Amino acid sequence: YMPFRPFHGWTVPNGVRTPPEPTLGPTAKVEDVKDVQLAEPAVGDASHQRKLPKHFPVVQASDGSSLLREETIACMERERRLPHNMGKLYSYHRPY
Amino acid sequence: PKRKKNPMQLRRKVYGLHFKEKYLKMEEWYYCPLCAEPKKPGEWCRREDCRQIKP
Amino acid sequence: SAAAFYEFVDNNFLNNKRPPVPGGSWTVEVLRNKSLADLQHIWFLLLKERNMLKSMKEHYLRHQEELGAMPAPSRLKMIDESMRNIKRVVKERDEEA
Amino acid sequence: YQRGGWSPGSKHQKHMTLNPTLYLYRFPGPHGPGPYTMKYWWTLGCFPTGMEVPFRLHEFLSTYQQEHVPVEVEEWLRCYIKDPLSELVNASNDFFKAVEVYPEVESARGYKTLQPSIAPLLVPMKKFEEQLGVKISPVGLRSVLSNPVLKDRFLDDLFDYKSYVEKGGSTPHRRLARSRFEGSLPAETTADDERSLILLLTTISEGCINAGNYSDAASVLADALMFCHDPDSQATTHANISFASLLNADFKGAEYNGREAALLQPQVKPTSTACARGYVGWAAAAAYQDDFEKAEAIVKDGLTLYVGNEHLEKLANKLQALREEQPSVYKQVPRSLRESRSHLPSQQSRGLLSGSGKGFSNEFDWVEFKNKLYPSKMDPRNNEMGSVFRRVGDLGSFISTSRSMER
Amino acid sequence: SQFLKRTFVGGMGYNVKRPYRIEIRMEHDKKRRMRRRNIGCRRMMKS
Amino acid sequence: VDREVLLTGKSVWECPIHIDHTCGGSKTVPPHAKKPVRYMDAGIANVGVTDI
Amino acid sequence: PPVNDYFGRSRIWNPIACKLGYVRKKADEWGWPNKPPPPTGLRYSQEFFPFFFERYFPDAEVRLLLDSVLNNETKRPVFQIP
Amino acid sequence: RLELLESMRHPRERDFYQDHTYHNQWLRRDLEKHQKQQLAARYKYFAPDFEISPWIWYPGDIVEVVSGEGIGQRGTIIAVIKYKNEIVVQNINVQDVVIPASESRPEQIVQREHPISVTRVRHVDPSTNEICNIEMVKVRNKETGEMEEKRMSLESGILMSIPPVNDELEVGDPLKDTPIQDADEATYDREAEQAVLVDKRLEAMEEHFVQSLKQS
Amino acid sequence: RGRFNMDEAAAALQLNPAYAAALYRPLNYTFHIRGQLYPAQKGRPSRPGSLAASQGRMFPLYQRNDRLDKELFRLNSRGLTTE
Ligand SMILES: [Mg+2]
Ligand SMILES: [Zn+2]
Repeated sequence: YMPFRPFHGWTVPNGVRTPPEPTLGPTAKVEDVKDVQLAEPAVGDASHQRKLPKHFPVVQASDGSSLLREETIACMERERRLPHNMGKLYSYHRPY
Repeated sequence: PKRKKNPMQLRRKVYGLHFKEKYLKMEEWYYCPLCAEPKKPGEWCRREDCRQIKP
Repeated sequence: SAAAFYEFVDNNFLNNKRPPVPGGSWTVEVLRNKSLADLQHIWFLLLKERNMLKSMKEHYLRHQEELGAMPAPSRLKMIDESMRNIKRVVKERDEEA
Repeated sequence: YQRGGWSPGSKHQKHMTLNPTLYLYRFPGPHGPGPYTMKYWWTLGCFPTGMEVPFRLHEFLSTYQQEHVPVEVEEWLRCYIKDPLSELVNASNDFFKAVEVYPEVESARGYKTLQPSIAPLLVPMKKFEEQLGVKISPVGLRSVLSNPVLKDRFLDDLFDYKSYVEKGGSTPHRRLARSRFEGSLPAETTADDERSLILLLTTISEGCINAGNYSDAASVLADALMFCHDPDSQATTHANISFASLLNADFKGAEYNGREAALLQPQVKPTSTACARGYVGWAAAAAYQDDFEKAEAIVKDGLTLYVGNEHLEKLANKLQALREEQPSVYKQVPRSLRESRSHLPSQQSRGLLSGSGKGFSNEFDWVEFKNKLYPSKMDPRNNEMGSVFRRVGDLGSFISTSRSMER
Repeated sequence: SQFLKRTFVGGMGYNVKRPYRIEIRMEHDKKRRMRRRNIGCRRMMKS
Repeated sequence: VDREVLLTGKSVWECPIHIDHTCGGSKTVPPHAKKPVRYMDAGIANVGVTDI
Repeated sequence: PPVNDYFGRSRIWNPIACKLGYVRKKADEWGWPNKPPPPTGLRYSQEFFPFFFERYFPDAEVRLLLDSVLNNETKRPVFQIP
Repeated sequence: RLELLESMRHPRERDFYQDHTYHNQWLRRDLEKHQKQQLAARYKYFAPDFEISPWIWYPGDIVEVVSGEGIGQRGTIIAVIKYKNEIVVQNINVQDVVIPASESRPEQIVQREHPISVTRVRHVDPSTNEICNIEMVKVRNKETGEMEEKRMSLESGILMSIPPVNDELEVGDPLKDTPIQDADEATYDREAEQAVLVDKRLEAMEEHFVQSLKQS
Repeated sequence: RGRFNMDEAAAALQLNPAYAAALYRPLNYTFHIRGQLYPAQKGRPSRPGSLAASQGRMFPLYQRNDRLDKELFRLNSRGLTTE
């Protein structure tokens, strides 16, 4: 089993397993379902106005509570100082 | 009281012999019969052959 | 003893093996059903694991030329998320009390 | 005060009371970063003023992001390499077509016509070389294509090699695979494809010699020697390598290959003259190293073995012509003067290319010490006047020298 | 350069203050080694 | 991640790095902040036109 | 600007305290201003949530330097302490 | 070419500040204008709200290229780079991926479909086999209470559901993963644990109130 | 063959071989005394293609000895305390 998609032109040998090809699932008509609603239909409404500017970072829980706002901010600052996914740094000024 | 010099005043130095002998001139050379390298007569190599029989 | 220092170091790094990425982390929906004693127990577990992971990351940063990037870096993020979820649960209970 | 521009990059006189600037030692000019600042960019890591932010994103993208490959992908990358036999067949077909479509040079009267450049041939020959493990000289290829008979020989040999490889496979690949399998867990004769390959490589080397590139000729003969496993072919290749090394002034290798071709005498066919040519090359290498008695002994043994082959006879006559004059001048060649005089133009060209010049490339400009360049002062092999090693002192350990005035 | 030196090609004059500033700087370097300071070049920018 | 995705063929749905569009300026705004509600703005966007 | 842009070896901590520090501290301690402040006794006792959590769920990042105890029998290891 | 440059240069000419620098190089300062422009031109998804909303392109949809190279060609979405607003379509925009040579592996060249821009691609109606305008709609499942978002074509009215995304090829180590039957153990008694906490809080508050009464 | 050795002389004179060797080098290399240092001999971080440079690795003998510094130059409080 090869965990990645084969490149263009490769021929997988027998026995080698390949991740499945993407395909659309089942398909139904619109007149068969009875409750159909458009997403974000109301444009003239006034309740959808942002309470924070569009360039503010989202520091909040999934439910909306701010119990760990400062902890999330500290985690983001620590990740900016040194991310865990940081690969091999190329600059001539390395920490060690 | 000096003023800017035109390109023709600059090239007058080339007409002289002091400019040509310093820049535009070649070397008379030959191949060292021992080292097979280009060589000018009068100067030699650091080599026990080229120091005894200096070609 | 040396057994207390062997837990600061990853065993897979000592055996020159690939450290696998764990399954997940302690979510709030699961931590809500734990008592305070079990919460602080798993908190100290996460603390020891985080100490080991920080030691590994420091070692790789010290030797970044010889050793490449630290393998499986998502463990630090998982530990941080688990500790934050524990703190969330403890804060909720403290506010109720 | 302020007889020019106001920016620090301007070129005229300024003053501090009117145009105060911070200390900027060396910074790039208005056009681009010059080499005087790129030196710092590569050694110190930043420009020598410290005000410039090191922005190496482009070289990071060029090196690290490119050379990064995930392990799970590189585990399977090696499992999809092209088939070596099919690659060799395709490369041989393309190279043969590109050589066949090469136009015939028209011979003009009164002047030498310029040969058509090998533009569409460098890539097919590159694939052929990288698939067969043997490098071909482009000068030799051009000369073989210019020569009408050598071009026909090369075409015939390449066609034979193509047919043999397409009908039976690659015998060198089979040999390497069988050797690797035997090492994991004998030697056959030179096959037809290997014979055609060494034949075309010998043709390429002959064309390269006709051109005048003895180093490349000897290199082609050397990498062709690795494909012959027959005593006759090995003796012929050794004689050819000896001649090429004689022309290239490689006396050691010439002597070695000559004596190898001579040693291949008992197991060779009696019709071959490769052993005679090896004796000739050995004696010629001796004479070039100025061992006249050694060359005479070698050519005498060669004559006694082969009773007077024409090449051996001519070489013996030349050695006798030199011997009829050497005692008339010095009774021998001095020991401290052997292999000292240049005789060939190949070593003259080599000295022109890699000699010590007036001012640079000498022992006074820069010295090499373990793949690093040093000034003339820091020369670990020399403690002449002006070197830093004359200022070491006793290092507070013990009085090493009896010198009173210095050290 | 024999013809040039004969025909005076180049500045017939020369610097005069250097044969004394050189020994002054050497004495200063001695003083710096005494005071345990690193030796610096006399002319870093006046060159 | 660009290189690894190019080599593997997988899909990415969230950014691999958290981007602070304020460059640390949102930490200067107090935590209880929220924009006011503006009535009768000067904009044709709330009409929902789809052909001009 | 009051922000310190120097990240060298002589970086100085700013003794001057601002309003935002107090605001963030209150909001992190007792959810200011959405929650009423706890009484002074709870705020100054060991049962206040910050001190309670710092005691029962300690957060100290003590990591071992491997270059001291890796393939060498040493009597004095080295740790990186907060 | 650094060694060649330094060899062609003369030994008399000296260059200073080789290991140190007059100005402190640890004060943060902005780049050059062209470098900032390079950054802005390369990393455009760093801008706020760069991701297209609503997202309609999911792997498995048949889409045609409407502009650029390979125009009028159909394909199937293989991958989705959602934050860059890019699509990887099948056998479309195939380019050679040069892999550098390592110590034990030679340099290889492989082909791979490169990410294409989302704006220059349009879906294909599965019933009509033609370009259609697709909009996001919300429908409640007949057997599931949740209301999921599907993609309806405005031309024919065909509902196209969104496929899930999950990869279980990687698994955790049993030495550091607690099992689910041990993690989901409900061992929290709210009535017993809240009592001691309330008692401690109340004791502290009463103690401080008594001290205030004392000083008053 | 019996050349002068600093360690042998210090063992003969009972003069603390470390201190004896420090007697023949600048004081700022072995003690906490004001002395200037070249920027090249100070360590530099690692670069792509080269390991890190450490001053302690490139000059192990030119390291300050805190023990000798305290026992020779710094004053002890045990002789000063008077309770
Ligand atoms: Mg300074
Ligand atoms: Zn010579």
